[PDB]
Amino acid sequence: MLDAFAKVVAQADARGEFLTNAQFDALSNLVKEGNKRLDAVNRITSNASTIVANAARALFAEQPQLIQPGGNAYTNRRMAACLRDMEIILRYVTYAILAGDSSVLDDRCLNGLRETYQALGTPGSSVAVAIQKMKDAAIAIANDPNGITPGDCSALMSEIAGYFDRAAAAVA
Amino acid sequence: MLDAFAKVVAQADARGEFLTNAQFDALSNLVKEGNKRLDAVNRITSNASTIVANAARALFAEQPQLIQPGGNAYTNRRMAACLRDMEIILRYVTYAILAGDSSVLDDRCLNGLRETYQALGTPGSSVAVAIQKMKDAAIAIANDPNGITPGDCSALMSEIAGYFDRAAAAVA
Amino acid sequence: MLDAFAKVVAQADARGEFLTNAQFDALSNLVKEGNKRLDAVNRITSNASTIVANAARALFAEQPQLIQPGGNAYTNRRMAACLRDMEIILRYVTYAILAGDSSVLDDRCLNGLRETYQALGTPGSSVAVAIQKMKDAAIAIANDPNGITPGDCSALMSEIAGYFDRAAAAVA
Amino acid sequence: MKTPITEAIAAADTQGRFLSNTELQAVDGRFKRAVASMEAARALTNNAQSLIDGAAQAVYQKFPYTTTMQGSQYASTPEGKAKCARDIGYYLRMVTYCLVAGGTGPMDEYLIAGLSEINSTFDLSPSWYIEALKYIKANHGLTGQAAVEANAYIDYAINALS
Amino acid sequence: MKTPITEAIAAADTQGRFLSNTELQAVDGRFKRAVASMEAARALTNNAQSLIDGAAQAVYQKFPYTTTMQGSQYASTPEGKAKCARDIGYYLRMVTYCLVAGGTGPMDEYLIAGLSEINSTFDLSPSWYIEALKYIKANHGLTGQAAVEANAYIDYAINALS
Amino acid sequence: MKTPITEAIAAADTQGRFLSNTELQAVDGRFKRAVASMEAARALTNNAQSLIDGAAQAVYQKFPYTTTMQGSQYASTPEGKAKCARDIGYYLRMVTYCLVAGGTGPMDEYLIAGLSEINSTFDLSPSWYIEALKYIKANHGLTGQAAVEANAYIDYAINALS
Ligand SMILES: *[C@@H](C)[C@H]1/C(=C/c2[nH]c(/C=C3N=C(/C=C4\NC(=O)C(CC)=C4C)C(C)=C\3CCC(=O)O)c(CCC(=O)O)c2C)NC(=O)[C@@H]1C
Ligand SMILES: *[C@@H](C)[C@H]1/C(=C/c2[nH]c(/C=C3N=C(/C=C4\NC(=O)C(CC)=C4C)C(C)=C\3CCC(=O)O)c(CCC(=O)O)c2C)NC(=O)[C@@H]1C
Ligand SMILES: *[C@@H](C)[C@H]1/C(=C/c2[nH]c(/C=C3N=C(/C=C4\NC(=O)C(CC)=C4C)C(C)=C\3CCC(=O)O)c(CCC(=O)O)c2C)NC(=O)[C@@H]1C
Ligand SMILES: *[C@H](C)[C@H]1/C(=C/c2[nH]c(/C=C3N=C(/C=C4\NC(=O)C(CC)=C4C)C(C)=C\3CCC(=O)O)c(CCC(=O)O)c2C)NC(=O)[C@@H]1C
Ligand SMILES: *[C@H](C)[C@H]1/C(=C/c2[nH]c(/C=C3N=C(/C=C4\NC(=O)C(CC)=C4C)C(C)=C\3CCC(=O)O)c(CCC(=O)O)c2C)NC(=O)[C@@H]1C
Ligand SMILES: *[C@H](C)[C@H]1/C(=C/c2[nH]c(/C=C3N=C(/C=C4\NC(=O)C(CC)=C4C)C(C)=C\3CCC(=O)O)c(CCC(=O)O)c2C)NC(=O)[C@@H]1C
Ligand SMILES: *[C@H](C)[C@H]1/C(=C/c2[nH]c(/C=C3N=C(/C=C4\NC(=O)C(CC)=C4C)C(C)=C\3CCC(=O)O)c(CCC(=O)O)c2C)NC(=O)[C@@H]1C
Ligand SMILES: *[C@H](C)[C@H]1/C(=C/c2[nH]c(/C=C3N=C(/C=C4\NC(=O)C(CC)=C4C)C(C)=C\3CCC(=O)O)c(CCC(=O)O)c2C)NC(=O)[C@@H]1C
Ligand SMILES: *[C@H](C)[C@H]1/C(=C/c2[nH]c(/C=C3N=C(/C=C4\NC(=O)C(CC)=C4C)C(C)=C\3CCC(=O)O)c(CCC(=O)O)c2C)NC(=O)[C@@H]1C
Ligand SMILES: CCCCNc1ccc(C(=O)OCCN(C)C)cc1
Ligand SMILES: CCCCNc1ccc(C(=O)OCCN(C)C)cc1
Ligand SMILES: CCCCNc1ccc(C(=O)OCCN(C)C)cc1
Repeated sequence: MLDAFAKVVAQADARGEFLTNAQFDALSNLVKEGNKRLDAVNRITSNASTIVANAARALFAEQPQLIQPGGNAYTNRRMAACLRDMEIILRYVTYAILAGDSSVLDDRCLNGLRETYQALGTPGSSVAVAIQKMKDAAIAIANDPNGITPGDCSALMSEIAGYFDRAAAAVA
Repeated sequence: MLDAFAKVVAQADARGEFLTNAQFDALSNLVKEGNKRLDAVNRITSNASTIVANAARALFAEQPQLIQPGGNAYTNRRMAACLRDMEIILRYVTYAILAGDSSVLDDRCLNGLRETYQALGTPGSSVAVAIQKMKDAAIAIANDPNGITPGDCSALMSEIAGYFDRAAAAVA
Repeated sequence: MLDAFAKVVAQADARGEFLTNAQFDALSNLVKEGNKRLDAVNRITSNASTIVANAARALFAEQPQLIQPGGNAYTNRRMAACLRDMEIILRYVTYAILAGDSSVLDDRCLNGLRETYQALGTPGSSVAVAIQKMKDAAIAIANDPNGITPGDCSALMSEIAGYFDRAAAAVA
Repeated sequence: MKTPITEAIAAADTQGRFLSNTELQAVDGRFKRAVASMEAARALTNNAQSLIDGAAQAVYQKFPYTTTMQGSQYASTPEGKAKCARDIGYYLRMVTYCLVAGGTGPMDEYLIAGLSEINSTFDLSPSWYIEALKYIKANHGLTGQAAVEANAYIDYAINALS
Repeated sequence: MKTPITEAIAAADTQGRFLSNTELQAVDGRFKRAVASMEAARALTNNAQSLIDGAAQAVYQKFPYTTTMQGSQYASTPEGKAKCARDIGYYLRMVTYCLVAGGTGPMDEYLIAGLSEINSTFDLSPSWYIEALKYIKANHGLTGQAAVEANAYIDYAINALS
Repeated sequence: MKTPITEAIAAADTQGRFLSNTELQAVDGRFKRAVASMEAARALTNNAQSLIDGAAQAVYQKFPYTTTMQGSQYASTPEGKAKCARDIGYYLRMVTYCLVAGGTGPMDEYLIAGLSEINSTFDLSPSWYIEALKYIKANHGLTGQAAVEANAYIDYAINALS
C-alpha cells in the first residue's frame, strides 16, 4: 500500500523528478491538518459497530426484497456475511483515511469485488447503497461539532466521502 | 449435495413456504417405493465392473477411430483413463439414484467436465455414447424380472435413464 | 520434454508406425554431427554471463526509453528482473540445443510468457530484440573458427538461430 | 446439506468407492422412519398459524416490555409485531424441514449459522425465541415418535440459543 | 519422456543452472552408444512382419485354447487373431522405440502405464504376451551389444507383465 | 511501500481489526516529525545540482582511472560522465524520498533491490558511489535533526554498497 507521502514519491519517481514545490506544499498541508484526520479515524473507529448496524437496518427498510425469503440477505448465514462485508469495507475505508491514500482500499478490498458479487448473485448496487449509508453516518460522526476543538474539517470530510464513494462505485 | 428430501426443503425455503400437500405427497410416494430404489442401486453397484467393461468394448467396436494409433483411447494410459472415467461417472450416477436427486452428480462429477475434455481433446460426444451404453446395460440389470418380487419399476427406470442422459448431455 | 530421438518416436507412435528410413537416417546424421552440438553448448554456456550482459547493454543503447525513469527496466529491481529473464531464456535455449528439440524451451519457458509480459506491461517486442542480440553473440561464439578442429557447422548454426528466433517470436 | 442419505453417499465418495451394503441398509432405515417424521411435519404445517399466533402472544406475556419499550428491535409497533411473528414462523418452518430431511441440516444452514451474530447485531434477545419454542412444544399436540422427533429439533434450536 | 539426454537437462533445470561438463559428457556417451542401438532398431524394423507373424503362431501353439475358446478376448475368430497380431506388433514397435530413445521411456509411457488395468479389464492373459516376447528374443537374430539392448527392453516388458 | 503509517495499518489488517489507539499515536508521532524531515528534503532538492556536480568531481578525483580507463563502465567519455552524474542524482533523489516517506522504503524498492546484481553485471564499483555519498554528507549543510535523518539514509545506502 501507499500512504499520501509514498504516493507522491511514487509519482515523482516514475517521472525521475525531485518533488516540486507544489508536492512539498501539499504534503506539508496534510501534516498541518493531521490532528483532524486522527479525530476522524478515532471517531469512526470507535462507532464502527453502530455505523454498520444502523446502515444495515436502513438498507433493509429501503430494500425489503433483500430480506424476503429467497433474497440475498435472507437466512442468518447470508445476513451475517452481509454484515461482515459492511464491516470489512468500513475497516478498509478507515485505513485509507489514516493513510491519506486509497491504495490500501483498492488493493486489499475493492479489487475483484464486483466480480465476486457477480458470481454470487449479490446485487452490487445494494452494496453500494449500504456503503453510502455508512458514509453519511461516518461523516456525521467524524464531523460532530461537540466535544472537540472547533475548526473547519470540510476538506477532510470531502476526502472521506471520496473514499466511501470510490468503494460504492467499485461494486455498483 | 441434496437428496430428494433436502431438495424439496431447499425449494420451499427459497419461497419462504411450508411444504405443500403435493410436495408431502411426492416425498411419501418416493419412500413408499424405496425398496425398488434400493434394489436398483444394489444391482447396478454389484455389476459395476461388467457394465463398464462391456460398455467400453461396445464403444470401441462402434468407434474404432478411438483405438487407432493417435486416437484418444490409444496407449494403455489413455485407455485406462477412459475406463476410469466411465467407472467414475457410473459411480456418481449410482449416488444420484440413491439420493433421488442429481445434485451430487452435477456438483462432484459433471460440472466443468465438458471443458476438461475440450482442453484434452477428448471427444465428449464419444463419452456421451459410452454413458448411453452404460445406461442401457444398467437399466436391463436393475429391471431384470428374475430373482426379485414382481412389480412395476418403470417410473424408477425412467428416473435412472434421466440421470444417465443428464451425464451424457453434460459432455456431448 | 522430448529430445530429438523421443520426438521422432512420438511422431511415429501417433501414426502407429515403425520409424521410416528417413527418420533413422535423420537421427543417425544428428549423432554423426554430435561433437559440433556439444561444442556449441559448451561454448555458449561458458560465455553465458558475457552474452547476457553485452546483449543487455546493446538493447538499452538501442532502446533508451527502457532505462528512462518510468521505463520498464528503470529501478534496479526491474533491471535485475530483466537481466534474469535474459539469462533464463538463454539457459532454456542451451537445453534445446543439447536436446535437438525445442520442447523443453516451449514447455518450461515460452508457454504463457507473452501473457505474463502483457499483464506486467513489459514490452515483449523489446524482449524479442534482447533475444536476437543474444542469438547473434551466441552464434559468433559457437561458430568461432579458432581453437577447434576446422569443419562446417552451418546446419547447426541455422538450428541454433531457429531456437532463438522461436523464443523471440513467442514474446514479440 | 447433511442428511442420513447424503452422509452415506459422502462416506462412499470420500473413499472413491461404490456404496456399501451397510450404507444401503442405513438408507432403508431412513426410508422406514421417514413416514412418521413427514406425518409430524404435515401436522405442524396444518396447524402453523395457530402455533405461530399463540407463541407470539406467549412471548409478549412472558416479557411485557417487548410490547412497550421504544426501539425497532421490540414489538412496540405493528411493524415490530409483524417482524416477531415472521421470525417465529421461520423457526417453526425450520422444524418442519428438519423432520422432512431427517436431521438438523436445514436448521443448521438456514437459521443457526450466523444466529448469534444476527441476535447480537439486531439486539434480539435469545430468551424471546426460547419462550416461543417452549410454547410450540407445549401446544403442537404431537405424540409418540412424532413428538420425540419434533421436540428433538425444538430442543436443538433452544440449545443453539443458549 | 525420460531419456539419458532429457535426464541431464532435467538435473540442470532442477538446480536452475546451465549444463555441467559431466552432463555434456553423459550426452557424448549417449551419442556414441546410439549408433549400435539405432542399428538394432532398424534390423528389428526390417524384420518386423516375420517376427510378429511367428510370435503370434508361437502363442497359439503354446496356448491352443486361445484359438478355440469362445469370447472376444480370445483369438477364436479372424477379428481376435487380428487384435492379437496388432498387439504383438505394438510390443515390437515399443522395443524399437526404446532402442532409438536410449531407454525404457517410450514403453513406459505408451504401453506399461495402465497395462495391468487393460489386461484385467479386457481379460487378456499376461502369459500370452510373455510367450510372444520370448519368441521375438529367440528369433530376432541380433548379436553383440544390439542383443544386450534389445533383450534388455524385451526382458523389461516381461517383468512388467510378471 | 513500508512507511510508519503503512506499518501501523498493516498490523491492524494482519489481525483483521480496526486501528488501535497506539497505532493512531504512532501516526501522530510521524506527523510531528514529518515537518523537519520534509524541510530537509526540500533543502537537498533546492541544492541538488550543486551536490550532484560536486559529488561526481569528488569521485573522479578519488579514482582518476575512472576518467581515462577504456570501457563503457567508466567515465572516460561524455556518455560515461553523463551516466555517472545521472546515477549520483538517483541516489540523492532517493535520499529525499526517504525523508518525505519517513523511512528507507523508497530507497529499498527503487534502488537497493537488485543493486548488487546491477553493479556486478555492469562492472560498476560500489566504492565510486560510497565516495559520492560521503561528499554529499560533507556538503549538504544540513544541521540538527535534518542532518541526523539525511545522514541516516546516506549511511544506509553506504551500508547497502558495503
Ligand atoms: C473535524 C474532524 C472536527 C475538528 C477537529 C479538530 N481537532 C483539533 C485538535 C486536535 N485533535 C487531536 C486528536 C488526536 N491527536 C492524537 O495524537 C490522536 C490519537 C491518539 C488523536 C485522536 C489533538 C491532540 C488536537 C490538539 C489539542 C486539541 O484538542 O485541540 C482541531 C484544532 C486545530 C488542529 O488541527 O489542531 C480541530 C479543528 N474540530 C471541529 O469542529 C470538527 C467537527
Ligand atoms: C424393479 C427394481 C424390480 C422390482 C423391485 C421390487 N422390490 C420389492 C421389495 C423389496 N426390495 C428389497 C431390497 C432391499 N431392502 C434393503 O434394505 C436393501 C439394502 C440392503 C435392499 C437391496 C426388500 C427388502 C423388499 C421387501 C421384501 C421383498 O423381497 O419383497 C418389490 C415389492 C414391492 C416393494 O416396493 O416392496 C419390488 C416390485 N421388482 C420387479 O419386478 C422389478 C424388475
Ligand atoms: C562448429 C561448432 C565448429 C566446429 C566443431 C567441430 N568439433 C569437432 C570435433 C570434436 N568436438 C569435441 C567436443 C566435445 N566432445 C565431448 O564429449 C564434449 C563434452 C565434454 C565436448 C565439448 C570433440 C571431443 C571432438 C573430437 C576431437 C576433435 O577435437 O576433433 C569437429 C570435427 C568433426 C567432428 O564432428 O568430430 C568439428 C568440425 N569446428 C569449426 O570449425 C566450427 C567453428
Ligand atoms: C450486504 C450489504 C450485502 C450482501 C453481502 C454478501 N456477501 C457474501 C459473500 C462474500 N462477501 C465477500 C467480500 C469480501 N471477503 C473478503 O475477505 C473481503 C476483503 C478482501 C471482502 C470485501 C466474499 C469474498 C464472499 C464470498 C465468500 C464468503 O462468503 O466468505 C454473501 C454470501 C452469499 C452466499 O450466497 O453465500 C452475502 C449475502 N448480501 C446482500 O443482500 C447485501 C446487498
Ligand atoms: C473414455 C470413454 C473416453 C476417454 C477418456 C479420457 N479421459 C482422460 C482424462 C481425464 N478424465 C477426467 C475426468 C474426471 N477426473 C475426476 O476426478 C472426475 C470426477 C470429478 C472426472 C469426471 C480428468 C480430470 C482427466 C484429466 C486428468 C487425468 O487424466 O486424470 C483421458 C486422458 C487424456 C490424455 O491425453 O492424457 C482420456 C483418454 N478417451 C476416449 O477416447 C474416450 C471417449
Ligand atoms: C528484459 C529484457 C526486459 C524486462 C523484463 C522484466 N521481466 C519482469 C518480470 C518477470 N519475468 C518473468 C519471466 C520468467 N519467470 C520464470 O520463472 C521464467 C521461466 C519459466 C520466465 C521466462 C516472470 C514470471 C516475471 C514476473 C514475476 C517476477 O518478477 O519474478 C520484470 C519485472 C516487472 C515488474 O514491474 O515488476 C521485468 C522488468 N523489462 C524490460 O524493460 C526488458 C524489455
Ligand atoms: C419476536 C420473538 C420478537 C421480535 C422480533 C424482531 N426481529 C426483528 C429483525 C430480525 N429477525 C431476524 C431473524 C431471522 N432472519 C433470517 O433470515 C432467519 C433464519 C431464516 C431468522 C431467524 C433478522 C435477520 C432480523 C434483522 C433483519 C430483518 O429486519 O429482517 C425485528 C426488527 C429489528 C429492527 O431493529 O428493525 C424484530 C422486532 N422483537 C420483539 O420484541 C419480539 C418479542
Ligand atoms: C494375442 C497375444 C492374444 C489376444 C489379443 C487381443 N487383444 C485384444 C484387445 C486389446 N489389446 C490392447 C492392447 C494394447 N492397446 C494399447 O494401446 C497398447 C499399448 C500401445 C496395448 C498393448 C487393448 C487396449 C485392447 C482392448 C481395446 C481394443 O480392442 O483395442 C483383444 C480383443 C478383446 C475384446 O474383448 O474385444 C484380443 C483378442 N487374444 C488371444 O487370445 C491372443 C493369444
Ligand atoms: C559514476 C559514479 C561512475 C559511473 C557510472 C555509470 N553507470 C553506468 C550504468 C548504469 N548505472 C545504473 C544505476 C542505476 N539504474 C537504476 O535504475 C538505479 C536506481 C534508480 C541505479 C542506481 C544502471 C542500472 C546502469 C546500466 C544500465 C544503464 O546504462 O542505465 C554506466 C554505463 C555502463 C555501460 O557499460 O554502459 C556508467 C559509466 N562510471 C564511472 O566510471 C563513474 C565513476
Ligand atoms: C435485489 C435488489 C433489490 C433491492 N430493492 C430495491 C432497489 C431499489 C429501490 C429504489 O427505489 O432505489 C432508488 C434510489 N437509489 C438509492 C437506489 C428500492 C428497492
Ligand atoms: C474421435 C471421435 C471418432 C468416433 N468415431 C465415430 C463416430 C460416430 C459414428 C457414428 O456413426 O455414430 C452415429 C450414431 N451416434 C450414436 C453417434 C461412428 C464412428
Ligand atoms: C517500451 C518500448 C520502447 C523501446 N524503444 C525503441 C523501440 C524501437 C526502436 C527502433 O527503431 O527499432 C526498429 C528496429 N527493430 C529492431 C525494432 C527504437 C527504440
